[PDB]
Amino acid sequence: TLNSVASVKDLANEASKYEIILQKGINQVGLKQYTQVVHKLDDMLEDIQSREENSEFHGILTHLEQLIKRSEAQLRVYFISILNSIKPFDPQINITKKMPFPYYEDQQLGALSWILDYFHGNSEGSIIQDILVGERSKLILKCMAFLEPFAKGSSGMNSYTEALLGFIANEKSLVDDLYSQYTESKPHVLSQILSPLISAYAKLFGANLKIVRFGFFSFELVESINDVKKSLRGKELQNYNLLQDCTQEVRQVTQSLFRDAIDRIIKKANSISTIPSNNGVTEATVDTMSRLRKFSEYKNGCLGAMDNITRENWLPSNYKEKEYTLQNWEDHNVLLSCFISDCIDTLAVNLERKAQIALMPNQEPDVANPNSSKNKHKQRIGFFILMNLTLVEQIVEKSELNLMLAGEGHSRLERLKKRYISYMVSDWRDLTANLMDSVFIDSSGKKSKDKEQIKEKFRKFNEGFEDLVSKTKQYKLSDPSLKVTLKSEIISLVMPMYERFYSRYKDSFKNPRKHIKYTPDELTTVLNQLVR
Repeated sequence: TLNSVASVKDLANEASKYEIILQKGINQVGLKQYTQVVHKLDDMLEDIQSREENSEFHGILTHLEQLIKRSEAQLRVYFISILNSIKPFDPQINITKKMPFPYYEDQQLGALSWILDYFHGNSEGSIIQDILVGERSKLILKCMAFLEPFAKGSSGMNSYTEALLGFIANEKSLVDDLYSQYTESKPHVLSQILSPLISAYAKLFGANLKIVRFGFFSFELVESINDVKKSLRGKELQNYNLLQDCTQEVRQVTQSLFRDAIDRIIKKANSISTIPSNNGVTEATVDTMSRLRKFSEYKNGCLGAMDNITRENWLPSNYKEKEYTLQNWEDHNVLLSCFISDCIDTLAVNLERKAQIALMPNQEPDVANPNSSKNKHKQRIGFFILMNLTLVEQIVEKSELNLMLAGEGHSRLERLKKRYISYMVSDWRDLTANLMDSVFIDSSGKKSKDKEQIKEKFRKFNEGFEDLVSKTKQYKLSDPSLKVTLKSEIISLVMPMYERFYSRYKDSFKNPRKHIKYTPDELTTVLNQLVR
């Protein structure tokens, strides 16, 4: 009753009665009642120590001290037992079955909290906290152990991540459930439990990031680290430095993924020094589109990758403007479209460069220039590039690429095609220019009556016309829209001029039919047969 004035004999008797109660065990006594009895002993011990130094006094002091020690050890056993009521399990099952992870019942949470408070109340806060942390991190590590082995969208890194997100979320609920709302050590406790899990994640993450020797997997890894980082937002964490390192590293890889595609095209387009005799689709083109085709299957990744990765991050050091068809540069859609368009531009120009070197080994290539007089093979080179761009457009039209190029992209591709359509029409422009010049040079005084000089003008045109008709037959386009355009442009250039030329000089002869090989209608027939 009143410890300060009670005899050691009476206090001893009281302590003996408390030991009998405690001897029954926590469940029989009731947890709160049990800690209450230990408090009585603790307070009794304190009250009598604040008494003669004899064996009687020393005896009760030791008895109280040891009985308290044994009882508290039982509290720890009980604490650890409740924590281990949840056994390790394979998370993949819960995920597949769409069931929540196991969680302590409310009454168990109550008991856990009561014991934490008991020990925080008795200068053993760090001790019981280390036990809590130790038991939880061991359990979770065993669960994640089931996914560790197995770690598009087929990788085991996905599940491992999803599992980790559930554990991070559930440990947060646990700590919030176990302590008072503003308890200072909450973030620390959660950190100590989650950090080991993080280290384990970051290591496995580095493994895949190293196993990079196909490559688009990086997009799924970026998604992984992002999900983990956002789940850890607003949370104290000693390992956060690891995630950051992982982030900055995976970003180097995804960014290089784009720069690499460009360099890959430049290398492939220049690998084979010669051009196909039929001037058809090359493996560089086949490869380049398959690659872009795969890029388009990861719309989300590519777009996300567009954050802080300018156009100069994937283009060659001193790229040349004239070699591109580029005429908000912030959002990911415009940026990604530019990349695809830049890739197709690179393919076309590099195939052109190689073609020029192949047909004119000694000349410096002058690409993207339909008016190059130095380029004596524009018709063939134009055809060659268009045959490849034909496959390029087909693969765009049948994939996500079509939607990604929406607007700007398609217009750039049209600009690309017109350049090479222009290459094919260029030789015809020379023909008509030559004819026009011959007329001008001969029309400054009176109207010519020089029959010989006039026939010569028709003769030279006939030779130029026939030579071009012959060569044009060597290039057969497959795409109907390209053929229609080529047909329109050649006829539009040649016929109006020839009709005027023929009309201007036909009456220089008594019977034109005898000195002029083609009437406009005859010329028209030749051209129509050529264009068909």
